[PDB]
Amino acid sequence: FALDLLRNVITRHRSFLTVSHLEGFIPFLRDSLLSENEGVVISTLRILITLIRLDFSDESSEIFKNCARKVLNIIKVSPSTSSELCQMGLKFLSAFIRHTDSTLKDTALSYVLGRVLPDLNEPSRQGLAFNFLKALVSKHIMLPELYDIADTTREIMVTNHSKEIRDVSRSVYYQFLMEYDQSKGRLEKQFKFMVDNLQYPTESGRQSVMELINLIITKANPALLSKLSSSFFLALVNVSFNDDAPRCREMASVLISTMLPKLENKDLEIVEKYIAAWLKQVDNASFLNLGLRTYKVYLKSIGFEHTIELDELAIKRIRYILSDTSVGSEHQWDLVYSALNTFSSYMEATESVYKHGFKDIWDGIITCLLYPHSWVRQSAANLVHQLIANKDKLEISLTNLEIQTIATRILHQLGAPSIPENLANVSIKTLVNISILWKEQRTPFIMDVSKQTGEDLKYTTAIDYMVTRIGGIIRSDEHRMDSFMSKKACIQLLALLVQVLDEDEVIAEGEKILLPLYGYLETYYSRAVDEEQEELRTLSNECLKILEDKLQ
Amino acid sequence: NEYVLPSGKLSLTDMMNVIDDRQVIENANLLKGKSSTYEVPLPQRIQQRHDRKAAYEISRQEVSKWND
Amino acid sequence: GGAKIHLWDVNRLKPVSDLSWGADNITSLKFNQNETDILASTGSDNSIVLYDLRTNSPTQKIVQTMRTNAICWNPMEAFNFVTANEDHNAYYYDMRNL
Amino acid sequence: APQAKILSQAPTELELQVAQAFVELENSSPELKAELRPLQFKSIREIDVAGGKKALAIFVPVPSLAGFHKVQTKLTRELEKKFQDRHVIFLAERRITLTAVHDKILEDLVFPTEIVGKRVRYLVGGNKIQKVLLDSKDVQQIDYKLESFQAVYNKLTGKQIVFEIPSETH
Repeated sequence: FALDLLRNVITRHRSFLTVSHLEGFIPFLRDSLLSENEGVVISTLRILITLIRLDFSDESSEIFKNCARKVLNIIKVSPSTSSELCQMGLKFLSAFIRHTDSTLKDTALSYVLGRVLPDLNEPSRQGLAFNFLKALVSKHIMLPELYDIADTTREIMVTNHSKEIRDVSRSVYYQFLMEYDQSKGRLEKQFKFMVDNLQYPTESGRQSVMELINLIITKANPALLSKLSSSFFLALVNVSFNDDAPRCREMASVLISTMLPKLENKDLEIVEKYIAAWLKQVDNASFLNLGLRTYKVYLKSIGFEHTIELDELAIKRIRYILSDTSVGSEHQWDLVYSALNTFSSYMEATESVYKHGFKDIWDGIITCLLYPHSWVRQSAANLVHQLIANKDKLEISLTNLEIQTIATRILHQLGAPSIPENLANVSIKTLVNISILWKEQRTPFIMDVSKQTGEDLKYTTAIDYMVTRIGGIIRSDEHRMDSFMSKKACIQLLALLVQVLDEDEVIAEGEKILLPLYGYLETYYSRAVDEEQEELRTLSNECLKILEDKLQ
Repeated sequence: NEYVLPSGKLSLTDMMNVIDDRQVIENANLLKGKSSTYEVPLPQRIQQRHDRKAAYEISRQEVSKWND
Repeated sequence: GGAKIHLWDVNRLKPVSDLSWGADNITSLKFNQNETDILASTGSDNSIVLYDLRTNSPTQKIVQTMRTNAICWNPMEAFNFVTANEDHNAYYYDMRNL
Repeated sequence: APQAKILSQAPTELELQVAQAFVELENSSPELKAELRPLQFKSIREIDVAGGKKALAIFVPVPSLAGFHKVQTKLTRELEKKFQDRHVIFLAERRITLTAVHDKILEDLVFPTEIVGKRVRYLVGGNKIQKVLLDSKDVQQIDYKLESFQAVYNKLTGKQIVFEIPSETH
């Protein structure tokens, strides 16, 4: 009752609690520690933990050392660490060695470490053992087996299944590496250890090692960093190339991009020489793709055109991919997509898109749009959307025949069965922009001299031809489920083109637009109507409302 | 995405060898090693069984001193 | 012995270590006389388990047809012991080759 | 769809990952796709095993549990590759006949290995040693699985029972 009253008094009033008042109560606590009643000892230990967290005098510190020895005897008597008395004794000793300058015997501390060593794996018991270990580390007491404890914590780091235990072991291992003095060979062994565990069977273990090396890169001195950072960059490039986990690969890219500015000029020059080496070794396609990805990451990290020779080599590789980027090319589709992403990044970072060489790059982008891969087609569509705005700012603007060919490529992408939603929306926006440009220039439909259809043109204008192609693609039903989103995007683009085009052109293309629209509109009160068919019918109704607003 | 794109896997040792400068390979001393990565942990019973086999060999070597 | 084998100390009121091989009870114990760090024990699962205190671990286990009742180490040979059995027999054993 | 593959109304992160692995297996094999199209898992829970390990227990309705018992081997062979170093085991929900429920849970854990026997040893002082003797058809992979089986069974049923193979001395 007295202990509970005292606990309530200090836990309720903090201003009333003073150092001078409780100095008389401390001997009653050291006398109550010897009590056989477990509740009495536990309440005494709560109050004693609070009083150690509070500041006191030298005599009170001596009584605290007495309490520490009695608590150590309690720990020896308690047979399991799961026991509440043993747990509260561990809390007491952790708070004692945290907030008191007095220390126990090293043999006693070693004994407590030996008891709490198995607890570091199990999630139920790990927190208190790690509290004790963190207190010992922060007070920096030197023990013979603390190095083996650190090895155990790095094993827990790599292999443990629990994220919280991995994080706390990471904190303990980091504190041990930063604070505790070690041999140079031991430190080099630890760094080679981290680099080796970057290639680990468990993706969670790899990610934990990556967070540890992230802390190393952030808090490390640059002089000590660079000698490690060479092998770090090599291994991180290996992970970003060869790891099965896309999250791990993205984290490797992020870690490399974070380590690049902190790296010294010599390390950046070595990395740029390596980038030039993988880019020049163009015999292996995946090797060149890894070089191009590394060059793009280095450009995004350090800035555009930091190394003019490396930028020129990457541009030459991209030009080689554009020269061989048609259907049936030897280059991989993933390599072509990576080259397209690098070219998009270079066009974003540079004004070189206006040049005639980048006009050949845009021709290669048109070839990449003709390429059957969906990701490459989407990248080419994004490049075409950029070049739509950049074409007026370009030295040589895109021709009307080139715009018609781009619209034909967009129509081919729409008529393709499988298309991404973002790619379909991009194609609809590009078709709307091309229709607006054709309406502004009054450009008629263009037929190539080399490739003649042999009949009269169905539509007089290029915008009318695009609208007729969109209507035909919407009306086509070879794969109704796959092309449903394409038909919805084509209906939206037809509404946009009806809004953009002139009223006479809208009146001319109204029949062609309504012909795909009347297909869903003809079916009324269908017994089994598809949800995609109903959505297409709603889009066709919206397009018909837009057409009725345009023309009475 | 590049992470979504598949690897044609290339070895880290292959990249270090394809690096032309031997000075770079000398500077990347932490990369060169005896491959000290951890194995996946065994089940606890199996690991204890291996530890007990090791203890058996140590005990036999200690007690064969009395044979003379 | 008992449910688990425990190594104690006379200066400590609770067991110093737990040496049990699995979840089986242990009936009888015997310390080696010469190599004093070796222990042997009998279990109710027809098992004889050796222990070494330098490694602080249960060294090896043998399973026989019936339960062994008692064990005695040779005073003159550190690596031989006799086990009494329910076979109506006793068996003389070399520790190195069981 | 992972939400369609999972029978639960609210997916979890691990449930969504497992359903994505199921969809990957269905895309890989059409016969396995035909098997997994009616098959759905009701819940997932992750059970602690000593040594820091954690195992997956996936709780499936009974006639779908029959389908997973029919298709266990390929599914666990795919899931051990997909989810790293984690023992995945399929059980049903048996809401609580408690002895029969616990016996069904035991058989579901030790599937597809037979239970040779069950024994209880009463010691002096009231101690009990409860043992389950398993079949020795596929000995090597059971040996790694024994402490996982014991931990999952102790967590689910509240009874600690030793598992052992009587054929091999351990």
